[PDB]
Amino acid sequence: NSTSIYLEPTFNVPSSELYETFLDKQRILAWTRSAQFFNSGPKLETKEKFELFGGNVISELVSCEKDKKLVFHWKLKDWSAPFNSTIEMTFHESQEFHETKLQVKWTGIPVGEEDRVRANFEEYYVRSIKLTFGFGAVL
Amino acid sequence: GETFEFQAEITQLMSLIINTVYSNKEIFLRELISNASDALDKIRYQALSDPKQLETEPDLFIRITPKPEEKVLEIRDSGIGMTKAELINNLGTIAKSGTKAFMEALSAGADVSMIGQFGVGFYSLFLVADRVQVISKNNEDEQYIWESNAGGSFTVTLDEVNERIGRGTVLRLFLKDDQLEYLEEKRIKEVIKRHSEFVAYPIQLLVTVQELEELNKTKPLWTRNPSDITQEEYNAFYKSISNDWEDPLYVKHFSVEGQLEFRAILFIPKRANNIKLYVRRVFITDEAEDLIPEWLSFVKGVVDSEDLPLNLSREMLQQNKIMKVIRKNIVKKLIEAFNEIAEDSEQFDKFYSAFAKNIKLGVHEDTQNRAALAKLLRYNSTKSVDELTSLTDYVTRMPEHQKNIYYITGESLKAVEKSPFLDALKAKNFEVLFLTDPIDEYAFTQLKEFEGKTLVDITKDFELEETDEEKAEREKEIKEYEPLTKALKDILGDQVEKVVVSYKLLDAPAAIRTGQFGWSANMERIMKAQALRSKKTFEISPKSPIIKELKKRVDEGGAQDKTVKDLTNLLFETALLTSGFSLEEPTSFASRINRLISLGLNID
Amino acid sequence: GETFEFQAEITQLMSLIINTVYSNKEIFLRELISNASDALDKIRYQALSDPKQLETEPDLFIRITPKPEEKVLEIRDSGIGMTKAELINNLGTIAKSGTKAFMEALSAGADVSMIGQFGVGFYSLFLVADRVQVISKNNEDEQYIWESNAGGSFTVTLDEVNERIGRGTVLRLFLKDDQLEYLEEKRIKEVIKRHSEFVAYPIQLLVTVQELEELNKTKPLWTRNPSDITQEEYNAFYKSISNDWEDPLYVKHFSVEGQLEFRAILFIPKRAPFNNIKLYVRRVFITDEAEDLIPEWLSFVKGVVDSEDLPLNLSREMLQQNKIMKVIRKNIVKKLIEAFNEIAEDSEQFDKFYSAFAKNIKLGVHEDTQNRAALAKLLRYNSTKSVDELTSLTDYVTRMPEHQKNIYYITGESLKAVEKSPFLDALKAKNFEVLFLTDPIDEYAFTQLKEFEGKTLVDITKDFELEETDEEKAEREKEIKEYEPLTKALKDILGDQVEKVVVSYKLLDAPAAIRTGQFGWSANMERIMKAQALRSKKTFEISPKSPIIKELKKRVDEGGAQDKTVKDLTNLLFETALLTSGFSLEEPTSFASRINRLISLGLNID
Ligand SMILES: Nc1ncnc2c1ncn2[C@@H]1O[C@H](COP(=O)(O)OP(=O)(O)NP(=O)(O)O)[C@@H](O)[C@H]1O
Ligand SMILES: Nc1ncnc2c1ncn2[C@@H]1O[C@H](COP(=O)(O)OP(=O)(O)NP(=O)(O)O)[C@@H](O)[C@H]1O
Ligand SMILES: [Mg+2]
Ligand SMILES: [Mg+2]
Repeated sequence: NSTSIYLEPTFNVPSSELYETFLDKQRILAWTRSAQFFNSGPKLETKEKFELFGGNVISELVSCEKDKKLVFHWKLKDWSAPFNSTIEMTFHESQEFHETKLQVKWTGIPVGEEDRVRANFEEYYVRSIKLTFGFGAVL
Repeated sequence: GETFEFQAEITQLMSLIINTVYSNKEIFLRELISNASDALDKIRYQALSDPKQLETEPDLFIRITPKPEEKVLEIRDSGIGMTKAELINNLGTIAKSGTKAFMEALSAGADVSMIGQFGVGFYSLFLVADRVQVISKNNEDEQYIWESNAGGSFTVTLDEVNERIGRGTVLRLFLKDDQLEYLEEKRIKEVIKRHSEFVAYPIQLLVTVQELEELNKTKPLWTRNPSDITQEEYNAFYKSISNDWEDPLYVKHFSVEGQLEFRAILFIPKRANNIKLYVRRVFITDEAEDLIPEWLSFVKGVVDSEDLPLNLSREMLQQNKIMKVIRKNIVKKLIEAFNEIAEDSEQFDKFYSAFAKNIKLGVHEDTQNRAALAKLLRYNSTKSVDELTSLTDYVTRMPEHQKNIYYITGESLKAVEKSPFLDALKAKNFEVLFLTDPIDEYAFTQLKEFEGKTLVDITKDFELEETDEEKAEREKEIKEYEPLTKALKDILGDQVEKVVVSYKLLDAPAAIRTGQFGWSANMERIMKAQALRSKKTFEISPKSPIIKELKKRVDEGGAQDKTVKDLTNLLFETALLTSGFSLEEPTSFASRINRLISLGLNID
Repeated sequence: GETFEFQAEITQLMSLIINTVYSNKEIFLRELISNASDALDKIRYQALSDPKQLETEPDLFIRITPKPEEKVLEIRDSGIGMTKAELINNLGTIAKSGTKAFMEALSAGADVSMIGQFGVGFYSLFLVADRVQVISKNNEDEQYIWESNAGGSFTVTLDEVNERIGRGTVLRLFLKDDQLEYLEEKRIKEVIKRHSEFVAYPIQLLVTVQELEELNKTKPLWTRNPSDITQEEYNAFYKSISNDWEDPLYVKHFSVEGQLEFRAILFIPKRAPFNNIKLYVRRVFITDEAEDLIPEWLSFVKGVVDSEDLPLNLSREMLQQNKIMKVIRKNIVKKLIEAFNEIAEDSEQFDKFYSAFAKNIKLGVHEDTQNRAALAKLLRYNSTKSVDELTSLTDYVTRMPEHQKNIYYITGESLKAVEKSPFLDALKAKNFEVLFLTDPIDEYAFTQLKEFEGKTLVDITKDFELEETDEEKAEREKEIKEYEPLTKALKDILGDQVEKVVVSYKLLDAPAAIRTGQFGWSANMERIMKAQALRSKKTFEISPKSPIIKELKKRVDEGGAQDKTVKDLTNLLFETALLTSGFSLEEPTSFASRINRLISLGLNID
């Protein structure tokens, strides 16, 4: 069967720039170092598939709002055919502290891979962006 | 169906308990001392009800006699001893612990706390000895010899060739041909100072004329109340559990009772794992990193407990939820321990100057005591140049209109005391803190609030409240310098986000700020300097003669003039140095300086 | 005299193997899976001599069917099975291992390697279960039921109500109330992924529609021939031992067959993870927290190590201290040093490895000593003749002229700051290549190496002597004393900021420069020490042929040693040299104040 996890990292970057980080192909390749886009467009569109991390990570943007919502169909190449997950990103930019707490409601992951994709998210998605673009101190 | 009772293969169980239980082979001496300490507790428990039990041997001691010429390591004590039946039932049966049965037979409420509770520790001596010749002697029995060679059977013979001892047990161990390293003097003292250092009874060692040296001169202090222990006794206790020869700066001795009963004596050194675990007055392990946080791991001391589920090898403990309970009690006792140091002035200066990193790491890592550790921070400011002030005293000097805490980071104190960002806050009587260590910004980016006051970094862009009449006069001046601000943007290009007029610069001609997000001017300097491991805004001051001179240059048509580019580019890079930004291509910056020096020397 | 055999208290020994050993409670599944693995090895060893042993049940599997309705975790296998007599001696006697006795009865030249060698792993199931009903079935006996309550006796009854299984053993584990976490699908897969992931026989799990899912789909590769394994099979193996999403960069599969025989498949990831090496004994995960197994600077390497002759303890969670782990540490580094050499033979493959583990290789040169010279061959840096592509220390000495006896390098904060440093023109005139050090860990490696193939490593930022002829040395000494009144005048102005002012001919385009000295920290080293989260001397030099310094020579000739105008430019030139040499200004406000004065007079501001 499948399960779901909940991640809530905090970034020192407004929602106007953090939302473009997950869509700008020129900036996606920065914090990923490996990307395969199949469309000539500069920014990601709805129902657009792209492979990441040497083709092992397959993602597809399904729906997204203006700096508020980001929905992706995340799936690993090691997973089987019926297995497919969905990442739900919600922005909670707080002007009193000048930061953005991106609520990630990740569902559709297998029961045995709930800790695998979670341990790598804080390294390839959270720490990788905070180190390449400098969206917060890392320690 | 047919019911059968469980059995055990004696010839195979002996090899498992000896070889495949203990990781190290030096702990055999620790168990023999604990068995000797338990035997001394049995005869002492009978002494309070019958003083005649100590007439044979009045002194209670544990003697170790190494014999290199005979390859014999004798370990003698003066405990209760074992009778003829105890040498077969208690000592001859695996998993049979006579010490545990003695703890269950005594009256409820006894002060004795014995060590042996498993029944298989005695067989650990065979890891270094092939044959043993344990000799016992009790007050109610004769003297016998318990000889064994770790085989399938043992022999018990009446002692008629050795000396007549009064009371106690003499364990003669014939060490193996490859374990003769335990016959030296330092090796014996190394095992005692590591596992059985704080035994309540003196451990005597026969060293070469022959003399007896006590190896446990230092007595445990967790068995006494903190009210009757002097300061000098805490100094010798710290120099015995460690190697530093300086007295502890502060000592925290507490005792938790209730459902969990444990005592701990935590010490704070004078300069910058370390927490030892003792169960039944015996060292268990010191590799429990989950017991004490990493940022708080600068303190030393021991933790005494009696209800911990020790491993069969007694080298560690099982996974249990009590570790997290003790971890909570250690932190909460050290939090108030730092508060007692904060009550004093001269003692807290030595603590903060020696452990400034550890206090600030807890604000960055720990999220529960982040508010408590914020009150312990001490920094400099414009209103306090010599003495260090805290965050609590800072809000006391804040006026009624100031609603934020201002600070500034930098490489040194002399670079931030004359920073061009202070003239704006000093004119409004706003105190601004000084941060000099690289780890300061790592703590202020997590706290972000102290008693409701938002932490604002002045090196980044920010807005200050002002009157409506003054803002109406500033907005009409920005559009006057609007052709000048856009002219400097095309000259600098992509070096900065934008060029805007700033009124927070009184004397300085220009400066470079941050963009409210990401790494600041000092943070990026730290990230690019770690051996193991943003956007900037250029602003000018409209009240400086340099910027005012550049205003008339764009009016006469010098927006793209070549002579002015040698100055606005030089004025930009020199402002990067005063703000703390990295200077790219320092050779080009020095070449333009050398050209100005040549003009001052009347040479081309 | 009186001879007595050793005894064992049953009611007390049963507790010492439950609540004193096996510190972790989740390892009960690791033992029951391993117990089912050796049972499948016994029935398989009998198949080569009698194929009719598998006619009752041809399939060999380990099935786990949880039943949360009755709080029972069932584990079914198709092993050899136990007879009525085997349920009494092999299972009812402590420290009695029927698997260990089967290994001693094997024929000469056997290849089967069974796991069970102690005889107490079966009793580990009582950590989470109060009573167990072991249902066994052998081809040479009937189907019986072995029931126990972890007390002092057990009951063996003939099976008359359960399933009539063909061959194998069914273990009915009635889990405790406080240990019901092992009845869920997620918790069971965590134990298999951690301990019993690489079992040779398929492990079936009944997940809830009732369907089966094989947990050990990824078979181990250390048993197969390394020359027969493809590159894609190593990628799938890397995704199992580590949770990384990137494919491994390089794979080193070796096998030492000396006094200590062991296999090890070490992988090289594509990105730095900032243990990683797991230890396996007979297809069973033992531990992954071995300190002396792998060095600190080499911790980026991932993979597993499979051995057989290792001193396992009672819990099988650690190794005994028998001084045998150091030879494994030697062979791992010995093979990885050659593994890095094989990557160096390829141009593109080494670019991805060096750009990802640049600090890891240089860290070994700092602490490690036995392989310090071997790691120097892997160092790649830029230089004046290799500004575009990277060059190694071996290619550097090939380009060194016949009269050069030292390797010149320079440290700095960035590459653009050192490519135009005024310290390079001194060596460019002699056609000497100078390496570029841009990382904070670069100087830590050069301070420990200090020599490469007999060539002494010298930093050009520090004081050093460049060779000269007798015709030029005479011209320098005649000119030094000419600037001697000027050098002394520069000392009283700067004061204690510098130790001395010496006329240096190693400066061509710059008017002045500052060096730290001969010993101690360099200009960039002290800057890094003052910038670490967990955490000097200067020598002022001038160029005697520059128009600025020559103009200052006549300033002191007319009595301007203590002139007011010369003090502002000398401090300006001194603080300017701090920026080019890599120092930090004492106060940037005063440095900007002197610059703003030159800007004011440049704009005719009165
Ligand atoms: N030196 C001694 N003098 C007198 N009695 C002893 C001595 N050593 C052992 N005994 C007795 O022998 C019994 C067996 O002890 P032992 O086999 O060492 O395990 P244990 O100490 O009782 N429990 P543990 O220490 O956790 O292994 C003890 O309970 C004592 O009654
Ligand atoms: N699932 C099983 N099927 C058949 N026989 C089994 C099974 N489990 C255990 N046995 C038998 O029972 C004996 C007792 O094994 P056990 O008590 O588990 O320790 P061990 O596996 O033999 N040695 P160790 O794994 O180091 O504890 C084994 O040697 C087998 O002969
Ligand atoms: Mg004992
Ligand atoms: Mg077993």
